[PDB]
Amino acid sequence: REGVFVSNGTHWFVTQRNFYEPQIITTDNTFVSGNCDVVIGIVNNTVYDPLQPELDS
Amino acid sequence: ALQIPFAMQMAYRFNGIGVTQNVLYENQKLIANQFNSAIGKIQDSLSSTA
Ligand SMILES: *[C@@H]1O[C@H](CO)[C@@H](O[C@@H]2O[C@H](CO)[C@@H](O)[C@H](O)[C@H]2NC(C)=O)[C@H](O)[C@H]1NC(C)=O
Ligand SMILES: *[C@@H]1O[C@H](CO)[C@@H](O[C@@H]2O[C@H](CO)[C@@H](O)[C@H](O)[C@H]2NC(C)=O)[C@H](O)[C@H]1NC(C)=O
Ligand SMILES: *[C@@H]1O[C@H](CO)[C@@H](O)[C@H](O)[C@H]1NC(C)=O
Repeated sequence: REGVFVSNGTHWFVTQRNFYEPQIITTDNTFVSGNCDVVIGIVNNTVYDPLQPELDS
Repeated sequence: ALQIPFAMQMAYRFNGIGVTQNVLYENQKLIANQFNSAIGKIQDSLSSTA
């Protein structure tokens, strides 16, 4: 949604463009579009979803 | 100077005009063909007349 994806070499994070501050990639940090065929150089990682830990009740 | 992949630079630049980043990435080959073609048209324009 803002900032950019990065990895330290094993874990993927989003972070803001001008100051490294890694955050877990989530359904709140991101927006969906299209599908995995279209984008050049897309990569595979889990996206965490903050509702599901609540619906684990 | 901080390196960044050129498509991701254009994604920031599109987001800088209120066009959402995925509008670049879903159209990257079209955008590259338009840009490469437009540069070619500058050479023709400059070649055609002083
Ligand atoms: C990439 O970043 C993650 C998070 O900082 C690192 O994973 C953690 O590493 C520490 C130390 O080895 C562990 O105590 C934590 O349990 C790890 N957390 C998770 C969520 O796995 C990871 O090691 C870093 N990788 C590189 C290549 O630097
Ligand atoms: C990301 O994950 C998908 C599966 O979720 C991978 O897609 C498979 O890739 C192999 C090799 O090209 C194919 O034989 C399978 O048929 C693909 N399956 C699907 C559902 O498309 C994909 O390769 C992974 N991408 C990366 C960069 O690791
Ligand atoms: C990125 O560059 C490597 C070589 O450095 C190449 O093998 C790979 O196919 C390229 N991938 C993309 C998505 O451009």
